[PDB]
Amino acid sequence: FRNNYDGDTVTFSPTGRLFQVEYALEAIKQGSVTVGLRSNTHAVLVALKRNADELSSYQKKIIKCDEHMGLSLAGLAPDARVLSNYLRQQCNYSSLVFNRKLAVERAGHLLCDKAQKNTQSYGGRPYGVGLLIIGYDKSGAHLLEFQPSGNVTELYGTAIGARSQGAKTYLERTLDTFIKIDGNPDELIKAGVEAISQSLRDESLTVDNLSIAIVGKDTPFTIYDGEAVAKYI
Amino acid sequence: GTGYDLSNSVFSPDGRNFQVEYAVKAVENGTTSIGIKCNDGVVFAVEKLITSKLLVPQKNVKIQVVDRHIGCVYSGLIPDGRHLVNRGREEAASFKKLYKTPIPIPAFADRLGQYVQAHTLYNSVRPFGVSTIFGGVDKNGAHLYMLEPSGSYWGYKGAATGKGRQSAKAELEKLVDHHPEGLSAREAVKQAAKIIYLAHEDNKEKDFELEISWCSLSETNGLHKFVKGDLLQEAIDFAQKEIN
Amino acid sequence: AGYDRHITIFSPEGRLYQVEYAFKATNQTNINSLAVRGKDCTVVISQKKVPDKLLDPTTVSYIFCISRTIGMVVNGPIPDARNAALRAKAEAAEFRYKYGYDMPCDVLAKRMANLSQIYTQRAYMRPLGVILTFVSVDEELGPSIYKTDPAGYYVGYKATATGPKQQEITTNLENHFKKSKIDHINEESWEKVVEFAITHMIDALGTEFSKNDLEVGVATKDKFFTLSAENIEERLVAIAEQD
Amino acid sequence: AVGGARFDDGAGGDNEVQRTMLELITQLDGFDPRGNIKVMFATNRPNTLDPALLRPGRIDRKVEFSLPDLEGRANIFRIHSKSMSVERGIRWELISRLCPNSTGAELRSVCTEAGMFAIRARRKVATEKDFLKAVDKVISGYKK
Amino acid sequence: GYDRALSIFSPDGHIFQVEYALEAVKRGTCAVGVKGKNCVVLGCERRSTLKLQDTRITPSKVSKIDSHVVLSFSGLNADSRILIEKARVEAQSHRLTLEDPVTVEYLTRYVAGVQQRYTQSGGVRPFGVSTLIAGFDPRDDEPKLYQTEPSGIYSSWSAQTIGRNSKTVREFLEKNYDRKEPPATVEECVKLTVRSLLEVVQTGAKNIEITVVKPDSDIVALSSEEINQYVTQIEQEKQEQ
Amino acid sequence: DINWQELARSTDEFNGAQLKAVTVEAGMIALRNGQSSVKHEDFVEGISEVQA
Amino acid sequence: DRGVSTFSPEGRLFQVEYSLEAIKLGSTAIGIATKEGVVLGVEKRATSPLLESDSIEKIVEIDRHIGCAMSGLTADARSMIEHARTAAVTHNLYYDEDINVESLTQSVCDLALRFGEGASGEERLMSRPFGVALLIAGHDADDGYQLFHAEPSGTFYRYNAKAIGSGSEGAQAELLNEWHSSLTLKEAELLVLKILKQVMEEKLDENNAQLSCITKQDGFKIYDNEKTAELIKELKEKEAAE
Repeated sequence: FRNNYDGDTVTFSPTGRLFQVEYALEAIKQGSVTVGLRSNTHAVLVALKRNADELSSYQKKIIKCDEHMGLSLAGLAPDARVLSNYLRQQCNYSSLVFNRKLAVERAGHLLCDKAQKNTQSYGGRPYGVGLLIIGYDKSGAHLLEFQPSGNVTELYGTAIGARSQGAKTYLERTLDTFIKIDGNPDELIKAGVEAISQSLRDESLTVDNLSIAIVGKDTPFTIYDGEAVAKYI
Repeated sequence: GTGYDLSNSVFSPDGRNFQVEYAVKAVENGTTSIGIKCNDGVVFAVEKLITSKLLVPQKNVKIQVVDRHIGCVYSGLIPDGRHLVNRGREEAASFKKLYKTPIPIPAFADRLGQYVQAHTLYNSVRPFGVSTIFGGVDKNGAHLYMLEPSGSYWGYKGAATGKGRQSAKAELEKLVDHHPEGLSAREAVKQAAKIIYLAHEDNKEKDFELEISWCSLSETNGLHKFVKGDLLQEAIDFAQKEIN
Repeated sequence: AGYDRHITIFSPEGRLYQVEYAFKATNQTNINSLAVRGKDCTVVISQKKVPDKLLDPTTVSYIFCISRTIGMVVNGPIPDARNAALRAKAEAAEFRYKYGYDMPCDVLAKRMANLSQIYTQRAYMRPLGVILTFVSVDEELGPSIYKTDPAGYYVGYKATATGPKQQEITTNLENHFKKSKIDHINEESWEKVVEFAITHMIDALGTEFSKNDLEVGVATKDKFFTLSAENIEERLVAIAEQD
Repeated sequence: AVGGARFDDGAGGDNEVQRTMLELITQLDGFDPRGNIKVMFATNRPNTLDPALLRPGRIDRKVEFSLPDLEGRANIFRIHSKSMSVERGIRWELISRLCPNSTGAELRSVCTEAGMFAIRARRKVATEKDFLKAVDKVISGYKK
Repeated sequence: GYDRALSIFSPDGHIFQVEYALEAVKRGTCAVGVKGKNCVVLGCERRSTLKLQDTRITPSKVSKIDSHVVLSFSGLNADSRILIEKARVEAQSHRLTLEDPVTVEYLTRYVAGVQQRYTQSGGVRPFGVSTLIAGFDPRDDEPKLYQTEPSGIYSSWSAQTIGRNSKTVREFLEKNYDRKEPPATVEECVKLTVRSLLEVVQTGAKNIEITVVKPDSDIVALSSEEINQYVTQIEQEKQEQ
Repeated sequence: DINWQELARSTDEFNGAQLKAVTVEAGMIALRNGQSSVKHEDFVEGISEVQA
Repeated sequence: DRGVSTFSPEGRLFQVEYSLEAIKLGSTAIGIATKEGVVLGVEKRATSPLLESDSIEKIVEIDRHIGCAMSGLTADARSMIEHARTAAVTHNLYYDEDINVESLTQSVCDLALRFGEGASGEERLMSRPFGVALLIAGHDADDGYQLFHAEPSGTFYRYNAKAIGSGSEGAQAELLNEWHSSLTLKEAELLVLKILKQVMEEKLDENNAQLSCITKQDGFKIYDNEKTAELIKELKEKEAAE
């Protein structure tokens, strides 16, 4: 049935739907929660670092592709690493080729159709990770979200993985607060800290579990973990 | 038998690709979006679905340009169209590279569909989930087409894709009969905004933003540009009054 | 196994159902059309069906001008239609480029004929569900009618029609030709040939046609071409004069 | 056993079976005080239920028997062992370490299988490998 | 062109093909190898399914990869030949490249990936052949005996057999060989071999085929009589009681 | 403590009784929270018992 | 059947999960990163007497500063190993210095997905994921010692201690119990060594298990049967006190 319609990313549902996408879409929420937001000044990432054991380390969900550009993930890390690396090239590439920073905008453009190729092309599969991407640029701080559907969006703020809604609702609730928190990463951050607390469910964010990043005007993409998250904890 | 549905390139006993038909499922599943061949030019209009506060308005812009004279809009997978958009954005410069001229819309057209038609030609080559309203002023006047994942487009004095088309289909067909004369892009601008809201009323349930663009041999001067600002607000207010 | 229908492989009968189903896609457009070699000319007429206002109806043709000399009518979906003409488009200049003189009509047919047989034999390749009839007035063969199938099968015609109602006009012309006993419509003005045709299209289709009803084209010496609605109208007028 | 939701009433004799199911459902619905009296249905399949069954106010909670685990086996073992004469220097923890999670009944194939190992090893108290071999043996010989 | 992955973790996390490869190996007529203290001896059964063969031009089971390196296997006689080649190729390469022929391991480890390739290689199946590898490294007298399998896995053996009823003869040898006391003499090793062969070969001389490598490319395959000597020799030791 | 919309958004697309599944859990979880009063947490724990 | 890259409804890869199956099959392999070093121990799991436990190696050096172990189908690693060995040298070859085991680790993890049949987005050629997951020990200047579980998932972590293979789970709890920051290598040795012998089917000897450490000084260092048998007996003494 679906095993008819789901099995192949090349194959629509009778409703014209790609369950693999929807499946990849599932691994999304399967992924750990992480949060992001932007002011016009700064764009902030807030991540939940999940570990395997305490013996293990804590999986990091945040990536730096660039000074003006770094991202966070939920779902399958391996995909993003490529993509990030792939992306890292681009800002590089641009600033290589053009000495031009990749537009966080133009960035989101890329992976989309890039992802789109994962979709329309039989024998393959979509990526298993949706992305939260903060970037600052000539157009300012930009938080963008990607979907393994290929679909990208700039948001003032957002979160993903598991139950991001709590933050999200609160963030969507919080909306004008942080976007107007300007030159104050901290409350931009602590908004997320509160945000992520909203979608915090199982436990509280910790030194190990909380991961944070910010890019901003004069804030390059900058990741905060541990003691860096400690004060915001 | 069955499974004819499953593989793209397959001719079902009826001689049909149900995937394409299933693609059309995703196609109509697209957000309602319209386009208008007006007098000098064409005009492109699409509802922008606002799903949340966190959405930064006006940023995510569905209509994409090819060259500067070719505006394009599609209902279906946004990645699909963009994928094909660049795919188009290629051919023009490509064409324009060889032919030194920016490509004629019709020239530019058939390119796409063939490419799209490829996406029919193999059971794996999943056609695109998009039908696409596109066109613009070219060497002779405007042109406006809307292309099916089938690889079917045609000349369309107006065109609409997405869910709310039928709300628009009349509305366009109206202005067809309201204005078999023709229409100023700006009135097409005005008319569309209504039509979209009307088209939106199929989708009316949720908040939305409205992307409208256009290619006016008059105003864009044979180029495609976006309906923007006041004339945009005008058409809105125009529409948002006429919606009442 | 039962995939034999899903794909091109010899059925237990050595049959190809996709082919047989491609045949379905042929009249799936439901356009009836004809090809008649006039005395001088070859003339092709077809149903121009304009279901919508929002259409630019002008844009609608399955009769395609292949070369200087050669045009073709398509019976089948416009994507597949738009394809083969393109495919055809190449060979001509190609042939001409290679061979210094334009491609003879059937050559294209035989050429294009080769094509599906490939896809016929090439499983992942699907054959195309269009029926194609190439016509020209050949420097060698003068008026010419070559129809090809989704199967790569093709032949020369004293004339032909094609469409859902093909048989009817087929009979009609077969009637008229067994009547007229000569391969071609004997008329010097293709106009008459057209007028003859539009008659016998109106005749066998039992169908009066407006000028927006008809896809009309004429293969003439060195030039294949078509008509505006007005020559069509001229015919509609002209044909209204014989009757 | 009584059947769940089924079209099998089309046979015409299964109606009684359903009628009994009907009876029960009809009966059980209203007049069972379910604050005190507990209504519980053991089954292999949770899905088979006559739709009347899982209805709220009839079956509210719906539970799976939690498969006896590394620990559960141990104690389920330990009890299985107590009928046997079994070594207590060894642990049913130790055995259940080796064993994957299996039904609280089969955990005797662990234990009661070594009443022979008790007398095979002639350890009146059957040793670790006695039951390890049982876990070996029964699962080895299992192959199903 | 043909990438189609024929080897897949099944739900259990397994490749049946891999698992079936062994079946052909099991199906493969038995082959044994054993190391004397100075030597390695390779017993192998001839598939006796037919005869009227010219046995000369009938291919022997054990095969020399290198003057000091020979191999025996179990499975498709086809799969071997390729493996045989590349190995033979390999050493010659190693020879030419390293100014030295292979160690037996290296060669073994070499051929290991080969099977291991087709394992994780799509479009192919792995070999139907597990092998036994006998040779004494250049400037090494030491007996070296390496079992391998289409899974791409291999090891060292005090002795080893493979093929149909390998366990039988193996179970035989597993006791019948002593780690601390290799049947140091070739014969006793060969005899212990022949013993282990009659376990499975079921009383045959032609059908038994022996191979023995001694140090420094010293290698011998015995005539059935030489075999039958031990065959007959063993028989008495039996019939004595 | 109850806030439906939070529940109602955190729960998703329940045919009613799954809310009641949440809810009866909540009541259950209310005593499992020791309360005779049945709260958002009871209901979020009505959410917490896996709502898929 | 079904594509291997086919996502589960969960958004998971069956094969991966099935790759995860063969993982547990492996000899239970255990390692502990001390600040003294990273202790490693594994199950030889000798399946036949004539098999000489010597030719069994589930523990391998990538480099002095980097060496690791395998539990799973030991075939897949070979490449990965040499592949791993490659980059280290390669890095060093380029960087005149040792690679971050992590970087190497991370690098080698990237091998994971490189199975595929004409996949969408890049050519990754293998029939299937890797039938083995790997304990990665290393010392790097930056991070001191480093311990990692390489996984066919391509995901990995830095384990204060880690057990993989058959009985690793309780061993992991054991490690979880046994592990503390202040562990001495020799503790962790006997710890694992016991925990092995503990979790080991076969009674631990030097031949049915294998030991190694990696040490900021000596780097990756495998333990002989002898010192193995020594620490083994040492357990038996220490294991039996109270």
